Amino acid sequence: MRNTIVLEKDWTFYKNPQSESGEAVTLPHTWNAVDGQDGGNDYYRGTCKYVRHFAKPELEKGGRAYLEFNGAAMTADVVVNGTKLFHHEGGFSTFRVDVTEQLTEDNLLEVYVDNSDNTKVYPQKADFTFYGGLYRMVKLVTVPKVHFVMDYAGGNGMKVTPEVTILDAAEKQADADVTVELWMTGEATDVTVAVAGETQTVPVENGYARAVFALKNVHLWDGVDDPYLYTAKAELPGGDVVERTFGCRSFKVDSREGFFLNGRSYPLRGVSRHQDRAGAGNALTYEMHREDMAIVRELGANTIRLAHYQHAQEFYDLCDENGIIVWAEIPYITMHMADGTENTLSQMKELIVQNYHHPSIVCWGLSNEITAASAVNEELLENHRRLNDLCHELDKTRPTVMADVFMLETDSPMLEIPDMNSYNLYFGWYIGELDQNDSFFDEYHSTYPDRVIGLSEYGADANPAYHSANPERGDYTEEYQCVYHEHMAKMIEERPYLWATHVWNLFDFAADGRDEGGRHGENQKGLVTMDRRIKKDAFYVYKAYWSKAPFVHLCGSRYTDRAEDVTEIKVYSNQKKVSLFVDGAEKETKEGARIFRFRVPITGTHTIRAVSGDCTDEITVRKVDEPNPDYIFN
Amino acid sequence: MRNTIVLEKDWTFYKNPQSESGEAVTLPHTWNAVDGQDGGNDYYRGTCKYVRHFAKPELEKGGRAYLEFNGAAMTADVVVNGTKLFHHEGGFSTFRVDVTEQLTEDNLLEVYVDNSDNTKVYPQKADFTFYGGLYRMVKLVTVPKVHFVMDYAGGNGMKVTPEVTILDAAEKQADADVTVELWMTGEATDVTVAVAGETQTVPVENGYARAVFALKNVHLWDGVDDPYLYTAKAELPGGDVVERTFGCRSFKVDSREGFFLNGRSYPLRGVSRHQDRAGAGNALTYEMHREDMAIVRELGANTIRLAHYQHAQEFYDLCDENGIIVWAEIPYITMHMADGTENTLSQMKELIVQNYHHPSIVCWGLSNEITAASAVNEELLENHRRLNDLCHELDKTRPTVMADVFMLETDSPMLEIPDMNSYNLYFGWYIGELDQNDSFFDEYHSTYPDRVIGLSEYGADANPAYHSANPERGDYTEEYQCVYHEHMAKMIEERPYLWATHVWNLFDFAADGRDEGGRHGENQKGLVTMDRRIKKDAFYVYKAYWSKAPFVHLCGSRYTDRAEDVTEIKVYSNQKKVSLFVDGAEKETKEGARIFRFRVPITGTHTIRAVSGDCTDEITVRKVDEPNPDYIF
Ligand SMILES: Cc1cc2nc3c(=O)[nH]c(=O)nc-3n(C[C@H](O)[C@H](O)[C@H](O)COP(=O)(O)O)c2cc1C
Ligand SMILES: Cc1cc2nc3c(=O)[nH]c(=O)nc-3n(C[C@H](O)[C@H](O)[C@H](O)COP(=O)(O)O)c2cc1C
Ligand SMILES: [Ca+2]
Ligand SMILES: [Ca+2]
Repeated sequence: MRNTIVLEKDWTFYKNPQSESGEAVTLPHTWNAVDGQDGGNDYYRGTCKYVRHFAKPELEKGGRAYLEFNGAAMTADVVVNGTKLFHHEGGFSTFRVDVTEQLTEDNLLEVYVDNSDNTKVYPQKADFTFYGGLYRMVKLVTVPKVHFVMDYAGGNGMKVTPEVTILDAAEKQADADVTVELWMTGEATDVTVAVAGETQTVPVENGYARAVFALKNVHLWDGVDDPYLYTAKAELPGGDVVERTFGCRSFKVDSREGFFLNGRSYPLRGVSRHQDRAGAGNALTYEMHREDMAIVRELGANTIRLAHYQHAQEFYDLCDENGIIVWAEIPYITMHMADGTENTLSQMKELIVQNYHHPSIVCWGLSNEITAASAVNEELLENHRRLNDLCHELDKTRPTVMADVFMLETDSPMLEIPDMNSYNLYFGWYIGELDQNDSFFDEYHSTYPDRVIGLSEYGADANPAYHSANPERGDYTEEYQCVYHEHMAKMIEERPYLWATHVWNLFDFAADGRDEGGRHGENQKGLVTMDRRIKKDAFYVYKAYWSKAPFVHLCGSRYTDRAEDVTEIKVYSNQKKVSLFVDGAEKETKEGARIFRFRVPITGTHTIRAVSGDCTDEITVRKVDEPNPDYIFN
Repeated sequence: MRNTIVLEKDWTFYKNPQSESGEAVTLPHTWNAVDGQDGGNDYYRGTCKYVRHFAKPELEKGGRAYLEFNGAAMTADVVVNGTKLFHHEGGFSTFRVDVTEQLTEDNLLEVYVDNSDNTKVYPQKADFTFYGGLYRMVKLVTVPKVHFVMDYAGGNGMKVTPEVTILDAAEKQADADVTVELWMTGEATDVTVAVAGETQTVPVENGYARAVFALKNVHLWDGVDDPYLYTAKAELPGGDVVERTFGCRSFKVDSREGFFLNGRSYPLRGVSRHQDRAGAGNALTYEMHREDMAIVRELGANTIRLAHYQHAQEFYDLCDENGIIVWAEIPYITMHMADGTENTLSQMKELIVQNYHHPSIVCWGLSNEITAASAVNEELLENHRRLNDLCHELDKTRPTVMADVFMLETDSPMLEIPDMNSYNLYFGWYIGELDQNDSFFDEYHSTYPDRVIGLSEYGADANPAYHSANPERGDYTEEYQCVYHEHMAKMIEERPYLWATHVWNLFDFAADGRDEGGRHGENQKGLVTMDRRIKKDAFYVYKAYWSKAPFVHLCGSRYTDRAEDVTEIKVYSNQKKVSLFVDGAEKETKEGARIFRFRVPITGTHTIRAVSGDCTDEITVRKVDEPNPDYIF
């Protein structure tokens, strides 16, 4: 009886809302896919208008019709048949609009979508393009007269809470009390709730129902090796149905020993991901989400920081289904603005209500680098206490965290507010030397041994066009990014008290204000390029640390022209032995772990082949008289 | 300094050793690839001759040259430059021949290979074709004067033993003492051993050396999710080098609770596999081994019973590398013969010596269905006790087992000999009803609760060309094989005390005496056809039980013409919900587990689409007036 149709086709988009003619578009859509990815700090920001018609949907007697917007960046006004019905501030979360009373036979839908600079809607100051438009789907949902609530913060009127007790960690034996709370409109009598083959019927009172299932020997959601998911289903006499997937897992974060999953140590070692891509902008299809996740899996990252905003349900689903552990946050970022305080609380409420069921999520992020351009005063601290309190009020099952900028003094009162802290560190890239990452954490953990500390950002830019036999910080070479991550990976491996670490970033991403490292409009800290077509050499150092799929990878497949008489051939591998062949003749076999380095005298054009068991790779190395200038940013 | 050359090309095969002209072949080779797969109980058995030349290889002063045979089925006689040098009985194990003193610049190699019927070399009575020939590679190996022994039972002079102590099962924390024992000739004074990035020099005394490595926090070999492997490497003065991969794992078998790995319950649920394939015979390439394992992995089986003989080193390696737990055995099968007793002990020694290092292997099988055609008497008992004692003498780290024919009474003295037992049961196919599987094991386990019991064979024949809406034991339909395996799967799930279960068989396989189920020369109990091209529908019942890779499978993709007005549509899947679409129209969503059954009215030609999440499958069904007679045996 609950029916959904996608309002995907037959839109007309008006860049100038006042123009007589527009352009045909299909959702998802953004108007900044080109001008937000090419540099110049000039992508178009303002109010634009989407228009489309839709026919009156079939409705039960006293049924309702809702428009569902899953992503309208950043501020949306919904006008139906010339009446304005909704105003939404928050470009990353679902909202819905009851349009029943305005329905005629043919309905005019005008959506004004705004991504302008203002002081009321985060984000406003950040290192990523603020793509405007209807970049996620718009839907028309019809419900019976008695229905699960549709207007509360983009939720679905269901709140499922699995509380897990580990009985035998090694056997994965656990019990679970699963609470299903529901909220309903209309004069309902009772509701039926189905969980794990059991069924209960409970009374509705004041639009609210509750059911607890005491499950024994539940099948744990246990990370990448067994991401088992359950389904909770609630159904009303009149026929309305809602459901959430959920997973059963316990976890804790020990300030000294790190993250624990289901009674066992489970160090979180992964990356971050922005929700855009070359060409498409943030108008991502499902296949694009899946491809991003398939690259996560090949990499073997077991956690993703989904900065800096609520991501698509499809991607959180993918994390659920793949056993990936997620850090989720709101775009409370860089510069505090007093007029945005309510927007921070509104986006946090929608984030938690709409994502509370995802077992992949283990923490709520309050803000990112918020003291990069804010004085630490009572106003700032208050905004953070209110967000912290809201997280704890809505969700007893996850801690709060925030990502701190490296200038924030470690004794600031800011750090005492959330349950955990992670620092964004760029020592050895933006500032100082690589060693300062190690010392920063040794000193924090020595001063504050009872605090949980992590590494929420770290990286260095690499343009796969640039190379050097003597990489150094700032040459933007593929080789220095390897040097940087080789050091960070060892530094992290030495420090099991880091609760989670996240490479910034898995992918290059659009930042229209950047014009650095030979590519206009892109942050090049990705381990993979923005079009997902090139995995940079530094991707494979992490694959060597993380992946269990045997591989060998020769670095320098783009460092072909080499002026030096003896060159380093570097192989990344999760095997323990590698054999190098030069022009078909075996030159040397080394044992080791992860990183294998060979000295090769070169005199002409050579075919270099690396072998370990059944795994092989091959590159060309070509001696030249003078360094190739195309490899040089200078 | 140790060098190996493959003698693969430029052979001449003489099916009649007395005939002046023959057939140029390349190894691997068998002369039975065609006539052992087509029925008639008539493939050629006898002695055949392989001839090749090879150049004298480069040898250090006092170095040695060995011909290495990895598989000569079944009896080989090796003659170099007219001198008879070696006689080997056993078609499934490596042996080596010192040819040093007969070398000249251009060397003649003649190998007589015999797969004849006799009372000396097992196997002689079994349900599989006894392919003859050099069906695995022949190599020329040269070593320095001081070298690890080459002539001890096809081993390489290294015996590596990890003793694992589990410190914390949930954390996978464990220590292991790794003992490396070495045998060598040439009177070197010491040897250097490398294990896990450590090295150690120990003395050589009377051709033997021993080094112990006390590893802490080893990376456990932990089954399919993490088959981590180490290397033991030894190096002599003068340059000779041998090595063995090994894994660190502890395991135990509980008669009530089943198999345990690295401190946790790890029920062994899987398949068997014969080392042959359509067209190639048993002359398999490396890629054929890899494809077989790729199919094991898709299926999700975590154990393989490698019946009925020693398999290729490459395939044992694949099991090591993929975390597959293995049952290994010798072809002491069906019919005891007094003059084959020494051959059972020779093959078992070679099996253990050559495969002791494989962490995948967890038990040694003494015999299969040996009482199918043997009286249980003191002589039969003694042969088994001697095999049992040899396993225990050579290997303190693995239990023995045997596969019992279903006629063998459960109080027989035979059952008291091995450490564990498994029965080959075909209730519901060969005899009796499906329920008798359940009660056979109930009654055994109730009577002997302290004994380890398992299921070493079970299955039903299925010809993918045959189909029926009302399958019956004996119609050979793809659909009855699913009915059979649906029952067996549920029976097995109810009985955690079954230490291991093994579907007979992963693949159809050649049995030249069989003329059954519309295919001559093949046993059709495979879950996959013999050419590896068609996975029968019962394959996907197990994949729904075992695989974690999401999938949806429609049965009946070969059951296309159906006479019924409302036909049954069965989907196998490891998902929780399956939606069926007919001609594009969504028609029904069912929740459930493993097996999803739909009822679909059919009037003409329809397209049936099954969906769950991103997983899709599709078949075509055509309503007909009369049953297609091709679907009927
Ligand atoms: C996932 C989730 C969904 C929720 N859905 C509803 C809902 O539909 N209706 C409701 O009244 N409360 C819902 N709640 C709970 C309220 O947010 C909670 O009681 C809160 O403290 C009420 O605050 P408010 O009434 O000011 O919005 C939900 C909570 C969670 C975690
Ligand atoms: C894997 C493995 C390899 C062995 N290799 C040799 C060897 O090369 N030389 C040797 O004298 N014994 C070797 N042994 C010797 C064992 O002591 C021997 O097989 C058994 O105890 C007695 O052997 P025997 O009766 O043939 O002397 C090996 C044992 C194993 C398990
Ligand atoms: Ca621009
Ligand atoms: Ca034949």
